[PDB]
Amino acid sequence: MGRVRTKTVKKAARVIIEKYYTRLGNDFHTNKRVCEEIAIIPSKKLRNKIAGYVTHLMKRIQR
Amino acid sequence: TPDIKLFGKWSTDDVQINDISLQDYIAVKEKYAKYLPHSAGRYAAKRFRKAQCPIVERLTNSMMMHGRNNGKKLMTVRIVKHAFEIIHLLTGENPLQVLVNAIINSGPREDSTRIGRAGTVRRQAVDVSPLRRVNQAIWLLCTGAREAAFRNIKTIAECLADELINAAKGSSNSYAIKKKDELERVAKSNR
Amino acid sequence: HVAQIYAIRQSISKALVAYYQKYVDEASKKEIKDILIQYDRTLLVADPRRCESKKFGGPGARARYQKSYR
Amino acid sequence: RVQPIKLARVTKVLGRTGSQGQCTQVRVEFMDDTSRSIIRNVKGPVREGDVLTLLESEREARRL
Amino acid sequence: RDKLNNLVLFDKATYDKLCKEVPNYKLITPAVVSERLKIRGSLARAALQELLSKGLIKLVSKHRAQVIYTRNTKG
Amino acid sequence: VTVKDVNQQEFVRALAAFLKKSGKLKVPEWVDTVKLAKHKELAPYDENWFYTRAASTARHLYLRGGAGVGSMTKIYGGRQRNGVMPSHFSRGSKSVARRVLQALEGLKMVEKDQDWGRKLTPQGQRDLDRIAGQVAAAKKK
Amino acid sequence: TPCGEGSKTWDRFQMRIHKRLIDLHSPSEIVKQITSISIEPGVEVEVTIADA
Amino acid sequence: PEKFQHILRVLNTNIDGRRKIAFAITAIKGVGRRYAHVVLRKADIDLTKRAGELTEDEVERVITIMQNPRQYKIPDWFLNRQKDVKDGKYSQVLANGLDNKLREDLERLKKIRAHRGLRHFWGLRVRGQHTKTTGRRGRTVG
RNA sequence: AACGAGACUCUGGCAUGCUAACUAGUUACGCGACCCCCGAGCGGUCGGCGUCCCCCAACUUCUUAGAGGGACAAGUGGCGUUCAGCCACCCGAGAUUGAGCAAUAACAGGUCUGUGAUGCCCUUAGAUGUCGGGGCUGCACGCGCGCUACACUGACUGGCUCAGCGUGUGCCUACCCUACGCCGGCAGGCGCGGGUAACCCGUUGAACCCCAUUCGUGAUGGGGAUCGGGGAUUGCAAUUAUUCCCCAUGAACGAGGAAUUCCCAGUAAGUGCGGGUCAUAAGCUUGCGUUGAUUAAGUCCCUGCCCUUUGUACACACCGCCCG
Repeated sequence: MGRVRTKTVKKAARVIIEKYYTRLGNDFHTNKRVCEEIAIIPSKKLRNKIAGYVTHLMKRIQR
Repeated sequence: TPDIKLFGKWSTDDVQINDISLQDYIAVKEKYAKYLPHSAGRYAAKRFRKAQCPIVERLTNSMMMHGRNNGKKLMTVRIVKHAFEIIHLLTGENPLQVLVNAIINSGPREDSTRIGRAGTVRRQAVDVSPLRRVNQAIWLLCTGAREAAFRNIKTIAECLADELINAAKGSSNSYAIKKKDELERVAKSNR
Repeated sequence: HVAQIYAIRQSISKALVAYYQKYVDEASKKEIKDILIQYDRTLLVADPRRCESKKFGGPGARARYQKSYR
Repeated sequence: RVQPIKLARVTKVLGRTGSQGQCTQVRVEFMDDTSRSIIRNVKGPVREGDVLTLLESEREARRL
Repeated sequence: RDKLNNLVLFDKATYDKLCKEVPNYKLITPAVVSERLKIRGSLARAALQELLSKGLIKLVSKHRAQVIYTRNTKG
Repeated sequence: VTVKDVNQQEFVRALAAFLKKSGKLKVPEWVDTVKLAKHKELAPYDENWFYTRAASTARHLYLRGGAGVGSMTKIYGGRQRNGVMPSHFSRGSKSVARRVLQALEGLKMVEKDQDWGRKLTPQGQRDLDRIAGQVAAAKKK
Repeated sequence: TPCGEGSKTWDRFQMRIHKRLIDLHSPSEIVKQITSISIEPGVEVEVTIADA
Repeated sequence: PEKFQHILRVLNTNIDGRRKIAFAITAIKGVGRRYAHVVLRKADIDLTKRAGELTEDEVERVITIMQNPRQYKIPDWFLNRQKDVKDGKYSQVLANGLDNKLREDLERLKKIRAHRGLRHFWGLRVRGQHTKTTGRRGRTVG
């Protein structure tokens, strides 16, 4: 594969999970549409990454 | 089975593999039968993916070399239809059983390699993969017919079909079985 | 000549499948789909691969002209 | 050597060796007794669960 | 290249052997007739065409670049 | 049948024979001095080349909507070896094809039809399909 | 490079024009009315007398 | 069959009966393969058999159809020579006369002493060609 | 904290969803016309094959181009500090299709012959600024990039059958792309017509490929160098042969020493076409399709590059320095 997520993703991912904690599922598609609506995302492809990491954080935080 | 595909004339059942070390690297009858040896194919992008495509297809692929026969895979299938035809008439065996024997008898079992020590040539004998045996064995017998028809009245079809008889038998009157034992003769020495 | 043969084969195969899914029933085409995909040869999907562009400094899309030192 | 040809199968692959990575070390079980095991050097690209065809088992290897 | 020469016309012995090679041979191509006799390949081409008109040999496959012939299908 | 339903390599070799049997065609003087296309290195192996080319001409008129002397040449042109120089495409002769089409037209199996260009006569279209079924009747497609 | 020297490199430039057409059938007066209004950017327009 | 004869002599060059008729004839200079497949068809004989299978009656006609080509209606453009130059006619030249004709035109171009004959006599290329990297052979280097 | 990296832009692979089409198609009949019994049948009738006919018909799968959607290591199983991630697998089009853009610092690198960018120096009427005609192509050698070959997995002669990127007169001082008809073996000439271009050339009916004849292992018909004679076209002019055509002439070469180049998937290789230069002309270069493999899934051995530690008499930096 290759590819480790950049700092722009991991930095903003933390903010977005913190303040809208109770607005996340554990599904990709729901968490995608939420990020588009609660905040500006300057691209679509960038959104699809940041959502997926926000999802991955939300799995562990309930443990 | 009630829809069993031939080659348009040849059974893909009654085909034996006489090794347990080379079965499931020969592909000929699990469901690998087809009427032609032409496909789009996937032979790449994963290492274990070459062994999943037919032996007959592999044969067509490996005999199209020398810079003027590349991109002429269709001409190559012409040579294969005559080859099997001649093999079946000539001895009487189903000509796929011929090919499988020819592969099994021609594969080298030990080979040498290089090692740098003290600034002088030393050699080491090593073994071989089953996947290596198949790749080598397909190359070697095809080299014979390619060489033979390079200034002869005999056509490439005739040469290739002759070479599979002498390979399938233990005769040792072929370009393949000669060179097979040459390699092993080295491997004994620098063992 | 070659690529046309694969196109017409792929179309008539797919035609048959679609026809049964739409005017007959699901279980009609489900059998037939299973038969084809067993000996799959891109009989229900399209090959992605297409030619890659030539970029300068060599013939072809990946080969390079000879380079001589001295 | 001139003793009957042996057959032995992979239990585990270890790593690649040689002076260009051309050789592959592998551990093999003798396939006539699993308490017997030797390490070998093999030229080809081996995988897991494959069977080889050794012409001897007098030799014992561990690197080249 | 080598020096070799082939016969471009028929003789007695060529014709007689031509009749008797048939039941003994499974494969008969013009190339094999070139070797077993000393005869040109185009001469040998037409020589086999003659035999097929008698029904001594049987055609089994045909191509632009090759022609194959078999015995009498008696084994 | 339609000529499409039968083999076409076989079709022409029988259509040529039909014409030569019936005393048909008017044949040029030049027939043993003719290269038969620019890119060719040698004269025809066959003396019946006029009959042969008229077969292939009439077949194409059935298929495509028919076009002039230029298009007929374009169908026939192939590759020209240039020795040391690398190959090129070229288009063969004209005056041979212009006599072919005019000889067919003499029997009124072709005609200069609408929008200035040859088209095959309805009588012509009749005769093609007439022997087209004879091919399928004969051997068996 | 101005004046050849160094590795041979080139550069693909492209301009893409775009064409598109709207067919109307109406009186030519009201056409020239609606045409001339609500156009600000650099975009060309071509009016045609009649069509079949 | 047909054991009657083989290698023979015709005008100025020995022609084998081993080879096919058209290709056999080409050995004679001034006759290429293209020139022979015409002349055989004007003579109305097979080209599908060997040259040793021709009879004396037949080959006697061949040379007549060859050496009077205009009178057997082979076109003028299809000849070697059209208006030779200073001889006034269309001509067809064959083996030993070809060389004699050829040597004349060399001599002529040194008679007038054009650029041509000088290049001939010096042993250098007549036509527009570079000689800087061509010819070689050679030896003697610095 | 910043720059470079990625992000971004362009390009390719996925939509029977959306938007709408006589300069794009399809389907449906209506058909009437042609055609053959070609198929059921009989030849009628029904059906098949394409063209004209088609519509104020129906539609937008195919072609076109816009907005959107889709892909995330997302899911599952291993492995990892259980972190960052990695491997396999499911689903499906696998997160990686290819380019563009590209940092700090540097070189006494290239270009005063692109510049009416430019310093200084030089020359300037017997001119370094204009016409005529000649040369840059001159050959004992040497070297580099390529092209065509050494044949039968071929050549030759007939027959069959498939594309894509473009381009085009109306511009500079003068010029385009060409259908069609006629004449000529060919090169070509001649008479008419269309195209400012999804409209016309052009449904670009290209090559290798494919099928059947002929040649027969022979420096052979392989090879087409060299060279003789003749015909056309461009230009004011073709001599040192501009280019093209016809017939003749018929060389080296029988697979390549020491060395060495390039390449991992529609990739190598085979094979043709368009653009650029262009009065006339690609063996060049730049793009485009078609046919389409083998072999690897690695390593630091060689060549070279990045990071740490260490040694130094080196800093013009080992192409260094220095001894008798």
